[PDB]
Amino acid sequence: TQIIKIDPLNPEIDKIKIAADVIRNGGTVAFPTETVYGLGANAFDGNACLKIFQAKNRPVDNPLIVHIADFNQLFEVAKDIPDKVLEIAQIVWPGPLTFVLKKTERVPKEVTAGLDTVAVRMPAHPIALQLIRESGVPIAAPSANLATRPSPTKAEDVIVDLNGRVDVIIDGGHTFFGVESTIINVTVEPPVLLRPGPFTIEELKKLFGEIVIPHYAPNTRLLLVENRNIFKDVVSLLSKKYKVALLIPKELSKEFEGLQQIILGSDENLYEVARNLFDSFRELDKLNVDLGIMIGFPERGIGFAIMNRARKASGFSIIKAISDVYKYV
Ligand SMILES: Nc1ncnc2c1ncn2[C@@H]1O[C@H](COP(=O)(O)OP(=O)(O)NP(=O)(O)O)[C@@H](O)[C@H]1O
Ligand SMILES: C[C@@H](O)[C@H](N)C(=O)O
Repeated sequence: TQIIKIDPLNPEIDKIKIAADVIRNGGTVAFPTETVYGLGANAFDGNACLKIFQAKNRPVDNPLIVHIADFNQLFEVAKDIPDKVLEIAQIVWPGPLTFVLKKTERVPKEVTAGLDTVAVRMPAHPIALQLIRESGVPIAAPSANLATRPSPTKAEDVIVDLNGRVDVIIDGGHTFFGVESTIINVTVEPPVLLRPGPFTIEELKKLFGEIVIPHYAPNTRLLLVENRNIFKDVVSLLSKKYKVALLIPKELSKEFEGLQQIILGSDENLYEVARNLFDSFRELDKLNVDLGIMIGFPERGIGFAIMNRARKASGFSIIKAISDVYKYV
């Protein structure tokens, strides 16, 4: 694997070209975006895309998001797009919002998992956009991690997971949001939120008033305490019988000195928490503890995506009442 360091905000186009040549040659390139790093291949090349599944050891029926750098490309991969969706795509892209649309015959089965639809987004990251532009083709690209590990948000995460398994890894620093793009299905009416992300429910509702609102997790047991009023008592109860690691905001650090802590960021900035979430899950597994205990966060804005990933990462081991401790431990 060639690891190429490229400045994320002013990328050296010559370095981008090295990676684009690999994409055009049917190879795989891991690269940063504003959400998480993605592992990409030419979206029109089914055989190249199968290499993404092989590298991640991913079940072949879990479809891939296609990344485009301009609107001409949107029409190469999707069709029968509603006028309103097109107008909105033009104001939200490049950005962390993925649309599920009807696919064209140029999108291979390897990308869509046989579905009649294709998920597409335009990444708000200079390296991703330039990689796509120089490759001259849309790039299919799920998160760049091994199958059960948390989505990567920094180059080192990708290296640890995929070094030796992919052709190129672009080391472009830490990703901006740290959580995967919001996914909305607009082939159905009203549209449906398939995955919360950096593009908020609050904003989607202003654009799609009718929208309907319905594992990458650590291996160490992880409990999520959604009720902040019982957090201290839950920690006291559990730390008596277990070696614990607390995933918490810096504002609660002093309250728990003596116990292993994984600081997520500040309560006053949920984007900080979102940015450090997946790497905090990785840290949990590096530590040698019996269980991680994460505190809940507000669901305003990106808080909703934070909680969605946390619930899943905890295998839905949620503590809302102190007596719930009986259920999951
Ligand atoms: N045509 C589709 N219809 C419905 N959902 C789709 C479709 N295409 C892609 N998706 C979804 O997109 C998800 C993949 O997101 P993507 O970020 O490309 O890869 P990932 O690594 O699976 N994401 P994540 O699990 O958070 O790392 C799939 O697991 C589906 O949830
Ligand atoms: C790689 C990154 O773009 C991922 N596919 C997402 O949609 O967040």
